Amino acid sequence: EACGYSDRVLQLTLGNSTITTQEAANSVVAYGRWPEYLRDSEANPVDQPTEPDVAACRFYTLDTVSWTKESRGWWWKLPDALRDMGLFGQNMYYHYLGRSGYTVHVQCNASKFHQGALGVFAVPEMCLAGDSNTTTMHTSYQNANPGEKGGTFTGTFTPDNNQTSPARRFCPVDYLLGNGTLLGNAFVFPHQIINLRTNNCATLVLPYVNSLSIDSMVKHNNWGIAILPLAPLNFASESSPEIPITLTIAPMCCEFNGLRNITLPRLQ
Amino acid sequence: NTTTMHTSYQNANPGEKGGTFTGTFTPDNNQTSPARRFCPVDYLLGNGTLLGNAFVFPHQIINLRTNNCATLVLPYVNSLSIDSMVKHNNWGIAILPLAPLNFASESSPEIPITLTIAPMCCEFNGLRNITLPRLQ
Amino acid sequence: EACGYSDRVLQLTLGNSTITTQEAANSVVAYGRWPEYLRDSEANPVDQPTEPDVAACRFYTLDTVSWTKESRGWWWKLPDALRDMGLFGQNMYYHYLGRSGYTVHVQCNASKFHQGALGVFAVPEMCLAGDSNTTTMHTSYQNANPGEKGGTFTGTFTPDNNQTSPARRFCPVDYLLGNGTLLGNAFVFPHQIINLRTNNCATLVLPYVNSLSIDSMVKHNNWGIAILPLAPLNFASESSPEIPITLTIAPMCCEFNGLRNITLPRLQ
Amino acid sequence: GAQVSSQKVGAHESTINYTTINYYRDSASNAASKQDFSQDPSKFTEPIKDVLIKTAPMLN
Amino acid sequence: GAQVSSQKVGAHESTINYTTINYYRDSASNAASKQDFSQDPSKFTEPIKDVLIKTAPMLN
Amino acid sequence: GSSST
Amino acid sequence: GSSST
Amino acid sequence: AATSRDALPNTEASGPTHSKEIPALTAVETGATNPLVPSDTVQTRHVVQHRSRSESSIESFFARGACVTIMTVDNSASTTNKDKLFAVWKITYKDTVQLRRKLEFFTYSRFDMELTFVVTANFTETNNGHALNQVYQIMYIPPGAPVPEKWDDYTWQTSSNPSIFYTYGTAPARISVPYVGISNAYSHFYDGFSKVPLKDQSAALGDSLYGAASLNDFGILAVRVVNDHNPTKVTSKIRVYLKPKHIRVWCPRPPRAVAYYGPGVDYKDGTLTPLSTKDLTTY
Amino acid sequence: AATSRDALPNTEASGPTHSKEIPALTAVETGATNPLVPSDTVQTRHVVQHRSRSESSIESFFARGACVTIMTVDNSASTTNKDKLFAVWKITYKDTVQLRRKLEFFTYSRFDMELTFVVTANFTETNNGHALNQVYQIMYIPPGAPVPEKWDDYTWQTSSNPSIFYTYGTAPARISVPYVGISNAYSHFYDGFSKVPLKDQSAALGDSLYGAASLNDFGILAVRVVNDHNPTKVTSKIRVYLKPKHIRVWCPRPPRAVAYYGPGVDYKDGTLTPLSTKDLTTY
Amino acid sequence: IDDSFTEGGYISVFYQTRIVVPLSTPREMDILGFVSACNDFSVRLLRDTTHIEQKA
Ligand SMILES: CCCCCCCCCCCCC/C=C\[C@H](O)[C@H](N)CO
Ligand SMILES: CCCCCCCCCCCCC/C=C\[C@H](O)[C@H](N)CO
Ligand SMILES: *C(=O)CCCCCCCCCCCCC
Ligand SMILES: *C(=O)CCCCCCCCCCCCC
Repeated sequence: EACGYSDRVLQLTLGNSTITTQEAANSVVAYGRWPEYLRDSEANPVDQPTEPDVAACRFYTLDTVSWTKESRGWWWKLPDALRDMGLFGQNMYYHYLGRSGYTVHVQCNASKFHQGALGVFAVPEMCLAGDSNTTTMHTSYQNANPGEKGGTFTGTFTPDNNQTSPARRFCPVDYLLGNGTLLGNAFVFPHQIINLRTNNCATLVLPYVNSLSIDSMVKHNNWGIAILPLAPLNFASESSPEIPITLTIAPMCCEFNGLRNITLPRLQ
Repeated sequence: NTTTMHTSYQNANPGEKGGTFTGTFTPDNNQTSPARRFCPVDYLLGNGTLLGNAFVFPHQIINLRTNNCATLVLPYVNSLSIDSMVKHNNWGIAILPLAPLNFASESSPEIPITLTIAPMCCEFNGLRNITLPRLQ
Repeated sequence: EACGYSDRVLQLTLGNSTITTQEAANSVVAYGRWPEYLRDSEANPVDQPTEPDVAACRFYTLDTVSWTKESRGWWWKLPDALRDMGLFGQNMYYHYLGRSGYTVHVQCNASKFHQGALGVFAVPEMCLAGDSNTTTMHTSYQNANPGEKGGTFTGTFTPDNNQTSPARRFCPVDYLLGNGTLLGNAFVFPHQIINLRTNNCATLVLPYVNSLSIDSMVKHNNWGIAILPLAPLNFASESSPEIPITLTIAPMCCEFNGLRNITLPRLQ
Repeated sequence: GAQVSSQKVGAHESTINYTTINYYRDSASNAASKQDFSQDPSKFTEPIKDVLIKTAPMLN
Repeated sequence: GAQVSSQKVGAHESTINYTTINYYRDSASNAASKQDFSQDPSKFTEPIKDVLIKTAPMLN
Repeated sequence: GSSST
Repeated sequence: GSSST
Repeated sequence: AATSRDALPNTEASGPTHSKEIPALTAVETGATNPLVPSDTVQTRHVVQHRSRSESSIESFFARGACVTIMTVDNSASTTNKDKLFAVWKITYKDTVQLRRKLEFFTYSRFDMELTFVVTANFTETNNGHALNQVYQIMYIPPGAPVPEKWDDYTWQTSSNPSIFYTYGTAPARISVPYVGISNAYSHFYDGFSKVPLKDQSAALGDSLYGAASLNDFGILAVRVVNDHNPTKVTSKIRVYLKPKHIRVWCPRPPRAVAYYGPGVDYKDGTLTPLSTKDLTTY
Repeated sequence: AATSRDALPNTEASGPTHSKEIPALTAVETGATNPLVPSDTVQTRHVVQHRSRSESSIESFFARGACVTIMTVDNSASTTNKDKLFAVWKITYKDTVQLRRKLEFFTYSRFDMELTFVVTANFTETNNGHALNQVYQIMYIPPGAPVPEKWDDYTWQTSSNPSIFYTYGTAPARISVPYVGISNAYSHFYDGFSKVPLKDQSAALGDSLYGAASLNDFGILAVRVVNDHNPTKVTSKIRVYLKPKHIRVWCPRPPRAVAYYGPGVDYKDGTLTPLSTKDLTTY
Repeated sequence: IDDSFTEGGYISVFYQTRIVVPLSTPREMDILGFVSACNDFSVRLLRDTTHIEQKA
């Protein structure tokens, strides 16, 4: 626009929180669907829902991770990554059922002399593969659900051989997208790329997606966020460059059904 | 009786257990480490005014021959539209035996009292990190 | 504009002079008032005014100063800084009375690898403090009026102790804006900032401001220009960076009353 | 020559009014009316030549 | 700006009136009118949810 | 002028 | 007579 | 539209009764007071009631000036171990008891404040030496403004604080103040604290007085004799009278039954027996 | 047409946002302040705003009398080495500091001046001998009129100068003065000199004070006790209070941050550190 | 004035990611901060300041 408006410069405001960016590459709305509340014609639990509105639909910033030449990739699950985030987490553990959409904003700036590219993928039902070749489907709840720290990808499959006390964790191999399918095809999932010469962030607006209108947020993750270095970090001639990656995520249109006492999960 | 307005936050705020009234004023004399709690005398309504006049406050009486409950619907009342719930209490619930418990000829009768309370039309402003109060 | 017009790219033309800039941060019109000639309803001396128009209302460039890591700041007074500038100065010293507005254009370019920020303030009646703690209001005419060289600010008040032959000059301390008030508040005066990453110039259009419609230009200065490093100069890792600062100023709508022989002031 | 104006009534017990009569020829002798006007801060807060649209980039 | 109101005449010697003029801009400076209203005690004397009919059993 | 209550 | 503001 | 000076309801004549209508039977458990009138339980005549409740309207009940403090000042030569006496008072209605008790029939109030100042002076020492007529300065120092440390320091310039220069022997001084509360009403009772004690904080650091809200609720009056000192000593007292004009009140309370013991609702041992002996069946 | 006592704008309710509109990003280099309101960066509710800026209008900000000087006079027998004391004061607001600081938030002003005079007297010596009620003459001597050399000389006739004969113990005296400036506004700051030093002239001859314009800007007040002297000595002080009524101001300035040091903008060594220690990351 | 009952809360600034510079660039820099009132801002009860005095 002749009054300055740009595809690269955005402001997002949800609740008492604002994000600004001056180097965006537009933003994505997954499958073209904006988040919505559950409609009466698709409703299922009959009790009055709880809708925390601004108390939970606001931007929460997770722990910042670090991108280096040796980084193979990072992953998070939703709602799991937000389980300890203010009143969203509270509302989640007090109710049997919950549904929510999200604005996911991945942040990573550098300089005109750095280079590298992160593929940021939002995957519905991001089932990841386990570490065992003696057993299948055995990743424990605790290891499946890292909370805000997320997990990481590896370039090597390495099977857990301790049969006495199995690790029971995922072993998500990067070129296999951690699930036995080729990473080059992950672009059919809603995504953006942070290519440092072009942009310093990715913004994905995710609808609630599920085979049900509402479900157990504590038992089930609807979305997975996978971030992988499509082109590796590089800077000047430094052998060991580093730049930070920060995730800020906001729940949108979340509602909860089936209120009782609070869930106290076994997380370790 | 050596200090005024000195009941601590912790003792002022018992949470759900509440506190009790006493028939006797008994002054805290440990000046080294003061109790810092209330000493609410029943016939003085715990505040220096006569209990017989407490009926000007919104009330009901549970007289066992007549009824087994009291129901009070309370509006938000304050000199402000909204305030710090953690610093300030808007309402006090005081329950006192106007006529004492008695049963048949038992020397030691007992009956339970249960409080069930529901918030109504509550709204909150000024969201941040959670308050973690010093309660003990 | 879709035909290229930018807030950052300007051309100013007064008389036979043009200034171009490609890195402006818009321009300021002090108190929203553009310069004007004296109106009949506010007039006071009754003789026909002299209005030199393009002969004096043109851009004059003062001596360039140098900004370094040790620079505390610079100041100038108007009309004093222009007293020897072509026919403006001539018209000024031939008449008892004179009034004038100004376009002030401060120039300072560097590089995308330099950093620093100059606050450029136009102050109406910029009275500065003296060097003495035995006497007040004793700065001499000569020291009050440096002409185009201007004066400078200091980070330290240092009292003149020679009582036999007092220096009789100002001792303008930078964080006190040279006048006993805090520099952080100088932004209530009409101003711009030259922040080297953003812009390479400041442009202030100043109306004639005074408690009179017209006055003695030789006895009285209407405006003060104060330039102070809000954030210090820095470049790469050089210990001793330097970049130049140039002032170009144009009188606007100036008129003079009370013509006689020329004033020959004692300036040294 | 009486001037009748309204009070802005703060704590309350229609418009309440008050009366004023000037007793002297010189306006300097008069009390202050306190019937003052406000103005926009712009000449100090937005003294720029090109009007600022706050949703737009300030620099373009 | 004069305000004319009636007195409630107690001992007697038509309506007798009295006059009031406010001399100041601030309503706080004004005297008290004493022209006050009354209200029903109900919010304190009958604060019950279901209206009480006094000839009827209070409990039914 | 005059109010009459 | 009277002004009314 | 019913006014405070309107007459109360007429007694309507009423005759004998024999019905299922039971006005006299009721049930105070409900929390209600039985709205009866004499014709509900006895036979009445018609009476045209002239009486009104005019003098017990909230305004009329409070429409009096009450003494809230006495301030002492002198006009003596300041000398190395003792200075000329000026007085400082934190504005409150709780230093005396009568207005406090009346206000405390209610939980919250709004009103304009009328302050009247009665000033009296006397000689304290025997010398027949005289004094000339004193002028007093009553300065209102709102919370935040500099409090005077000396009878003659810079704060008595009052460029912004309101001051009254009162001349001795003239009419008692008087000013009005609007409702100046920072809340929508004045709180006669505040069941709370001005600080939340946090766990991650020391107890000392989270501590505050029970029932106190702003420390300096309304500020200070500072009073001085403006005159320089005489050879003879004169002491003066400034009695402050408070009247609440244009007043509104909310939430009624039982009145104070035992002696006040400080600014809070606290009571002292030994003062807790307001009621006297009287036998149940003795008129 | 917007008045000082009008309520400020309502907060309009506003929801979530995701657009190219960037209120929060700006550029202070331009010299402008970003005109934001809470609904620009957070979600808001609708609020009906009742608050007004009435008390901070220029008039309301200045609508107070401030002490600008104290004049001392006596009523003593004039004797060969010392005469009866009358006082002389050059009118100014710069002898005290509080009104000066308020006026100096601005470069120029116009106003009508209200001068109120508070007068106080006392005995200075021990004798029990008395004095009768004093009348004071406050004469305004405009620049050019003859200044009194003696408490009783011809100038106190005042055929043309305005005088106030004040009676002791009566209400404080008060007069008003129009805007009397010789310019279109009063200059709180004058960056200049009253003389141009010419080269063909000696330095002494072209010299003048920095920042001073007319030497006797506004003239003098001369005050005397009109009474003849008593056997006993009485000293009096006349405190002068200045209020700017009907005021207008131009060109705002940062307020005085370090102690005043004379009538100019000069500052003293040792007074230049107004700010106190506080750590960057300490609340 | 500082008063617990009318306390306003906390302003703070943090690094979201980090400042990144290329080579040949200063690794340290300043930010400056400014405060101003919005259009809904007002004050009342005039009083003398403590920011100026006149000892003697
Ligand atoms: C020159 C004299 C000026 C006097 C100015 C006094 C201004 C302060 C008015 C104070 C208002 C006090 C109101 C009474 C107390 C409060 O109701 C309760 N303690 C709770 O807020
Ligand atoms: C019988 C009493 C008569 C008193 C008459 C006083 C007349 C003089 C009024 C003086 C006006 C003083 C205005 C204040 C100062 C100036 O603003 C600045 N220093 C610059 O012009
Ligand atoms: C306009 O003023 C016409 C009405 C007159 C009303 C009564 C005036 C009250 C006394 C004023 C005396 C004159 C003061 C110099
Ligand atoms: C309305 O008031 C119009 C009639 C005026 C009647 C005479 C007023 C009496 C004097 C009041 C003086 C003003 C007080 C500030």
